[PDB]
Amino acid sequence: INLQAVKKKYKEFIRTFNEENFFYKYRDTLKRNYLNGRYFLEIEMEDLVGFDETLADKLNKQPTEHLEIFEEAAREVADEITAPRPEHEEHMHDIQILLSSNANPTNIRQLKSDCVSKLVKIAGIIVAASGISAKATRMSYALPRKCNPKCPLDPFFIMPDKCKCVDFQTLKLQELPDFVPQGEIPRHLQLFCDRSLCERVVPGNRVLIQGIYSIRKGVRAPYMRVVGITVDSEGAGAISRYSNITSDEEEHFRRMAASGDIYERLSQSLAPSIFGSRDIKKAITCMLFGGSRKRLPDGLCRRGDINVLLLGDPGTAKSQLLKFVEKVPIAVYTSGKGGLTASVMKDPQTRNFVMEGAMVLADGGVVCIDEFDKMREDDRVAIHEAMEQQTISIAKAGITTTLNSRCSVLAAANSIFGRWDDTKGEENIDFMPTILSRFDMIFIVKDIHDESRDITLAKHIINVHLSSNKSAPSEPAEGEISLSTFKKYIHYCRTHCGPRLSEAAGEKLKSRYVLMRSGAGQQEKASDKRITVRQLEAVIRISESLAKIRLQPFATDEHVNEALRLFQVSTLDAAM
Amino acid sequence: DIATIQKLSKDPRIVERVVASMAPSIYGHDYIKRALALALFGGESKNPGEKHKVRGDINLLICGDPGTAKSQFLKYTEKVAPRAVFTTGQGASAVGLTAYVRRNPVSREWTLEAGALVLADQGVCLIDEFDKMNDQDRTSIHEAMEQQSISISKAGIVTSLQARCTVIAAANPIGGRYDPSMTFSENVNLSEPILSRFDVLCVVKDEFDPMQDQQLAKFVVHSHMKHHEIPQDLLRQYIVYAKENIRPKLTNIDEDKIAKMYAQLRQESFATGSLPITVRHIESVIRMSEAHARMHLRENVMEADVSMAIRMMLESFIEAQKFSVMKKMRSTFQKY
Amino acid sequence: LRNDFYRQLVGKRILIVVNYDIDAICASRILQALFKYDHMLYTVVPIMGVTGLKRAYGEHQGDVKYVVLVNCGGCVDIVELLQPSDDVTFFICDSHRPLDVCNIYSDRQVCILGDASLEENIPAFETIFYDSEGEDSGAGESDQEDQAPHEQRILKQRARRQWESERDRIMFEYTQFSYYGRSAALMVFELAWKLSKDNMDLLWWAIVGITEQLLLGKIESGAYTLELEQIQSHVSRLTNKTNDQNTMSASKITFENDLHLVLYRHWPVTESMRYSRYSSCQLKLWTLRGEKRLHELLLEMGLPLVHARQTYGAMDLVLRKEFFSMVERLAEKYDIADIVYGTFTLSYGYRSRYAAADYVYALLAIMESVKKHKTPEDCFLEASDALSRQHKQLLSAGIDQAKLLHAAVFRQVQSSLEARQVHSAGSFFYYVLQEEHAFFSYPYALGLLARFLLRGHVATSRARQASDLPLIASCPLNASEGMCLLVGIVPVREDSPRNFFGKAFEQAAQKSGVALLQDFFEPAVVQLRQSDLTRFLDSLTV
Ligand SMILES: Nc1ncnc2c1ncn2[C@@H]1O[C@H](COP(=O)(O)OP(=O)(O)OP(=O)(O)O)[C@@H](O)[C@H]1O
Ligand SMILES: Nc1ncnc2c1ncn2[C@@H]1O[C@H](COP(=O)(O)OP(=O)(O)OP(=O)(O)O)[C@@H](O)[C@H]1O
Repeated sequence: INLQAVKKKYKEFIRTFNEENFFYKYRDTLKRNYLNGRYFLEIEMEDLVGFDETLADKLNKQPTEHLEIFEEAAREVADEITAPRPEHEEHMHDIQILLSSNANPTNIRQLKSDCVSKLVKIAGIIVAASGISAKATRMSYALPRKCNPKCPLDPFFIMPDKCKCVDFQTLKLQELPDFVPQGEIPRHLQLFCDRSLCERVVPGNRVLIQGIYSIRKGVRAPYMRVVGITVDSEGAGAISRYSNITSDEEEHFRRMAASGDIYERLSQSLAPSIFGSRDIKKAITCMLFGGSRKRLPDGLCRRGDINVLLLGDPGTAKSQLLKFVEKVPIAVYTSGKGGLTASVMKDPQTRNFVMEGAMVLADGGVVCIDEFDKMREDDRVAIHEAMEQQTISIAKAGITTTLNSRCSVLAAANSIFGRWDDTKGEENIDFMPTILSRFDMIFIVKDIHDESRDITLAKHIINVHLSSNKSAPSEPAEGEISLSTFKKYIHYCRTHCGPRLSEAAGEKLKSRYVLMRSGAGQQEKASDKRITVRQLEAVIRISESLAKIRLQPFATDEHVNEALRLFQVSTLDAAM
Repeated sequence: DIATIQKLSKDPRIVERVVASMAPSIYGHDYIKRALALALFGGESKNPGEKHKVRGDINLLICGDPGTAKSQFLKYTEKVAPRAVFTTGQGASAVGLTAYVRRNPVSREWTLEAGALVLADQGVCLIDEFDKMNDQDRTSIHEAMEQQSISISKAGIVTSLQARCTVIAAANPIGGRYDPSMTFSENVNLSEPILSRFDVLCVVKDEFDPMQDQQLAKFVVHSHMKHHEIPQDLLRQYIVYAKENIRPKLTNIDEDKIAKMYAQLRQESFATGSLPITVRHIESVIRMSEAHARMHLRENVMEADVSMAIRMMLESFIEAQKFSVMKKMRSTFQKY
Repeated sequence: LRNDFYRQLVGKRILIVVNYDIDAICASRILQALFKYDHMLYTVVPIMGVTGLKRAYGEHQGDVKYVVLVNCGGCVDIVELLQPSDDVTFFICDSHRPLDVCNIYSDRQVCILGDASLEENIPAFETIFYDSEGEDSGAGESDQEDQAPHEQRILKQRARRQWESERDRIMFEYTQFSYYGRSAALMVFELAWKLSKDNMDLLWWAIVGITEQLLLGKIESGAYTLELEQIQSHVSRLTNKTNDQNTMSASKITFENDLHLVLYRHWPVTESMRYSRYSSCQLKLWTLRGEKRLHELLLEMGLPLVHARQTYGAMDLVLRKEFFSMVERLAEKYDIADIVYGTFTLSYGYRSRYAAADYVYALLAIMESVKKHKTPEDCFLEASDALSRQHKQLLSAGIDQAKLLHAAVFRQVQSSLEARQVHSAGSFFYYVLQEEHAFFSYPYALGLLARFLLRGHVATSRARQASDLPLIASCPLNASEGMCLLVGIVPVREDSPRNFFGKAFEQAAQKSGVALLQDFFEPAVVQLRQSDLTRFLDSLTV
C-alpha cells in the first residue's frame, strides 16, 4: 500500500534511529544539510535490516515508488523542524535521496533482461557526458480531449510562469580493462542524472555506481540512471576533486611534511621491484607536483609545469616506469600513432560543427608518451605549440575559440644503434632541436657492463620474479609505501601552496646559469665550431616543486643545490 | 578415454615425445622444433602487486636461409594450436584496415580496428618475410612484445586495450643464401633495439655431406609413398589442460648460478655479436623451465629443466657465433 | 573457594597474567573490573616468557602481599625459584594441572586448588624428600647406617625399591604426557555470582574463554553437553524481564546450535567453505575433484552459484534465513558430520549481530610479530581493550586480517603437498621449512599450519597402517639470526590421548643436548639454533 509506509514506517524510521552517544540519526544530518541549501541525504542499504527484515526485500523489487514515499516522508518529517514557530516556513522545498552499500560490484556483461527495474552495483570507467539542458516536474503526457459554444479538441496552452525546473545531465560508463575485453573491444553505456549530481563526476575516473536498468518505450531501448551514486577506492579511486579527507588526514599529511626524511624516502617509492637508477628518479616525482602559474599585469602567463625527457638503449626498464607514473592524480597515455588536428566533426543530428575536443583531458592531470621518435611530423606542431603557452587555438571554420589546457608531458625515446650516436656527435635526435630545447629534463640511459652489477642485477631480479613474492616484506622497509597516499597527498599539495623564491637564491642561480652558458660558448670556441630563457624558467620550477614538497612557501638555493646537481646530469650529458 | 593423459604422461622418456609428434616431416632439425614446441606450450601472468603484467608469451625467429624447409614448420602450428591469425609479410602500414574512425551514425557506423593482435589475444601471430616489409609497420608492431598492450589517438577517441599474444617468424636474410659462421648483425638489417626484445634464436645452417643427403632423400621418397608415437588427436588437449588449469611457480633452488652464467655470457660476448644480451632472455630461461615442468605437469621443478634450458642456450648462442664455434664449449664443459 | 579468602583481599596486590592467551585476557579483565569496584588500585602484567616473569618480580621486588599469578605454576618448586617469598600470599588457578607437589605442600605461600576425581598421588611425597639414599627424619632422608628412629644396608634397597616401583607413577607424572584441565574463569564467574553481578558482558567474555579451547579437536571441553544445562542454568533461570526485552542495547543474551566453519557470517561462502579443515579435508578441494563434489552438493542444496560468491550478509533474504535450516540435515550423508556445535550470539544494536567466537579468530590474528620490537605487549593491550562493547573500529580490521591470513594458509599447503615434502623419516612424520613469514613466525599459526597438512596427507595417501602417527615441523625466524623453531603435535582423533611431547623431545637432549630452551610456560614447544638440529634429529628419532 501507498500509505502504511509513509503513515508510520518511514516517518518514524528517521525519528527512531537511536544509539546513545546521541548521534545515530539522519535527523541532524538532514537539518545541517537543510541549513546550507544542500537538499540531500545519504543512507546505506543494510541499516533497514537493523530496523526490520522485510522492507529492504521490498525496496529491491519496487524501488521507483519506495524512493518517493521516502521523499514525502522526508519533507513531512523535515518541515516540522523547519518550523521555529509557525512563522518561518517561508515555503517548503524538495530534496533528493542517496543510498549506498558495500555488497559487491558487478560488470556490464551481465546487464540483461532479468536485471531490469532492479537495483544493482557495478564498477566501471568514464569517457565523457553531455551538458545541462533541463527537465521539470509539473506546470499549470497524453493531455486528453475535453475542453474545460465550443472549444475544440485539445486546446492546451502551457503556463510556464507556473511550471517548475530540475536538472538533467546524461552521464556515461565504459567497462574496466580486466573483464574479458581480450578477444573483443570494450563496450560502454550512457546514463542519466537528476537534481544535485551534475558536476559530481568529470570524465576519466573510476566509479562505484548504484543505478537501475530501465527503458523508455519488441526491440526497445536501454538506459540507466543513478540510484544514489558513490565512488571508488582503487587506492583513492575517486579522490580527484572533492574532500571527505578529515583533520586526521591533514594532520597525518602535514606531520609527514615536516618529517625531514621524506624526499630520500620518496626516491625509493616507485619501484618495490627495480634496483638502482636513483638520480634518474629524483625528479620523476617532482614532475607531478608542479610549481607556480604566475600571471602578471602584463601578458606574461609564464609556463607553469615542467616536462620530461629520456632516451636510451633498451634493457633499463623505461616502459614499466612510465606505466607507473600513469598509475600513481589523473593522466593518460598513448605512444606514437596519434592529434595534429582537433575534433571538428558533425553530429548527424542537426548538421552543425561541434567541438568534441585529449590534451584537454590533462588540465590538472598530466600526460606521458613514448615514441616522439617513431611518429612523424604531421602531428608534432600542434604540440610544439600547446606545451609553451597552453592556449590551444582553433581557427578551422567560422569559430575562433582559442581554448586552453594546462598539461605537462613526459617523453621516452629510442635512438638508432644504441649509444652509437651517444658516443659520437650529431645523431642525438634525427629530426629537430626545438622539442629537444622546449623541455626541461635531459636524462640519457646507458647499460654499461661490470661484473658486480651483473651478478647483483641477477639475484636482485630473481627474488622479485619468484612466486609473487611481495606479500610480507615490502612495506616493512622504512617509508617506501602506499601510492594511494601519494595520490591524495598530491591533490592536496598542488592545490594549496603558492610558493616563490627568496632573495639569496636569485643571484646564485643567475651566476650558475651564467657559468653554464659560458661553458657552452667556450665549448663552441674551444672547438672552433658551435642557452635559453627556458632553462632558467624551468630549473626555477624544481625549486618550486621542492618547496611544494616540504610545504614551505619560500625555499633556498642551498635547498636547491640538489636540483642544480640534477641539472648537472643534463649539462654533462650534452657535453659532446 | 579422457585420462589418457595419466596413462603415459608420468614416464621419463616422453620428454622427447614432444618431437615424435612435433612435426614428423623433415629428417633433421630436432632442436628448433622442440623449441617451438616449448614456446607453444607456455603461459603465465604472475602479476605482482600493482606493478604491471609481467610476461607469458615469447618471441621466436629463424632468420636462416632461403631453402630450408621452414615455411612448412609453421602451418602445423596454425592447424594445431587453439588461436591464431591470417597474415604474411606486407600487411598494412600497421595503422590498420579502417582503424582510426570518429564515431557517428553517418557512413553506417564507420568501422574501427587497430591491426590484428587485438583480434588474437592469448593466441599466436604467424609472420614471414620480416626483412621484406615496409619498415614503418614492422616499426609499429614493436610494442606488443613485452608490454603486451596498445594505446591510440588521432580520432575523437583515446580508448586503450591489451595485446597479449605470441609471435613467431621464419623469414629470410640479405645476401642471397647465408654467410658462413660469420656474425649476425652483419648478416641482416634488423636493428639493435628490437632483436633484444626478441629472445630465443635459431638458424637453419646448411652445408654439404653426401650421407645425410642420401638419408633425407630416402625419407622424402618414402614420404611420397602414402598411396591408396602420438597422433595429433591429443597434444591439442594436453596443451589446453596445461595452459589453462595448471599454474606453476618456482622455489629457491640454485638461482645464484644463473648470475654467473649471464656474467660469462656478457663478459665473453662484448663486441662480436653481443648486442642482444639483455634481461628478458634470462626471464626466458627460468620461464622455459616452468614450461618444461608444465610439459611434465610437475607444477614445480628441480635442476633438470634449468640445466636443459641453459643447455639449449649454450647450443643456439654457440650456433650464431664464429667458425671458432667452440669458445663457450671450452668455457662450459664443466657445466656439461 | 574464596568466599572466605576474598574478604582478605582489600590491601595492595599485583595481578599477573602469564603468557599470552584468550583464557588470559578473559579471566583477567573481569578481575580488573572487580578490583576497581571495592576501591583498590592494582596491576595487570604482560609475560613474554619466564625470564620476563623473574625480572617482573625483580621489577616488583618489594614485600607486596597478595601477589597473584593465573594459568601457570609448573615451572619450578616455586619456593626454590622465589627467594624473598617468606610468608607472602601466592595464588594459583591454573588449568595446566600436571604439576609437581613440591609446589603444593609448604602451606604458607601457595593455595592448593586440589579438587578432582583423581586421588592418584597421595603418598607421592612420602619418599622423595622424606627418604633419600646417598645423602633426623628417621628415614632415608636422615642417616642410613642402622640409625633411623638381611643386611645393615638393605635399608637403602627397600627405600629405592619403593622409590622406583612408584617412579612407575612419578615417571607417569611430568614424564609421559601433559595437557590442560578445566576452565580459566568459569570458576571465577561462579565465584562472583554470589556477589550479585548480572553482567551479561561477563558471560560473553567467559564464553570467549571457553570457546577457545572448547575446540574439542584442539583442547577438550568435556563439560560441553553438560554446560548446555549449566551455563543456561546460570543465566536462563534468572530472568529480569519476562515481557520487556524488545530493547535496543544489550538484549539479554541467547544460545543456539550452530556450526564452527570459519566466518560464515561476514564473508561469501565458496571461499569460506575452503579454509576450514573439517569441511575441506573431508571433501579434498586442493585437488580439482573437490570443487566438483562441492558443486554437486551445492546442486542438492540448489543455492545459486552467483549467490555463493556474495557475502552471506549480502544475499537476498529467504536463502540466507533457510541456509542452516537446510544444511544441518543434508550434510550428514555426504562425508561431513561434525561441524555443528553449541555456541551463542548477540547484537549490541542495529549494525550487525556478531558471532560468539568470531572474536578469537581476530585475536589470534592480532598477534602481529612486527619488526617494531614493541608490538606483542601492545597487541595484548589492544586485545583486552577490544573485547568490550565500545572499541569496535578495530574488530573489523581484525576480521579482515584474520581472513587474509586464513586464505594465505592454503597457499602454502598446495605448494608443499604435491611436491611431496611429506618426509617420513622413520617412526613419526617430519617437516622442514626454509625462510620467514610475518604470517607464521610465532607458533600458534604454526600449529594451524600443521593441522591442515596433517589431515590432508595422513588421511589421503596410505592404508590404515600409519593414520595414527605424530607430527613435528620446522619454522625459521629470520628475526633472531637463525633459531629454527619446532613444535610437537599429536596424531589423529585421540581427544584424551594428548601430547607425549610435554617432555618427549628431551630424549635427544638427554643423549647429546644442544642449546635447547623451554622459555615458555607452554610445554608443547622448543627453541633451537639455526641449523644444529640434524644430528639432534638423528638423536631425536627414537
Ligand atoms: N633495471 C632493471 N631492474 C629490474 N628489472 C628490469 C630492469 N630493467 C628492465 N627490467 C625488466 O625488464 C622490463 C623492462 O623493459 P622495458 O619495457 O623498459 O624495455 P623498453 O625500455 O620498453 O625497451 P625499448 O625502449 O627498446 O622499448 C621490466 O618488465 C622489468 O621486469
Ligand atoms: N628437408 C626437407 N624436409 C621435408 N620437406 C622439404 C625439405 N626441404 C624442402 N622440402 C619441401 O620443399 C618445399 C619448400 O618448403 P621450404 O620451407 O623449404 O621453402 P622456404 O624455405 O620456406 O622458402 P621461403 O623461406 O622463401 O618461403 C616444402 O613443401 C617442403 O616440404
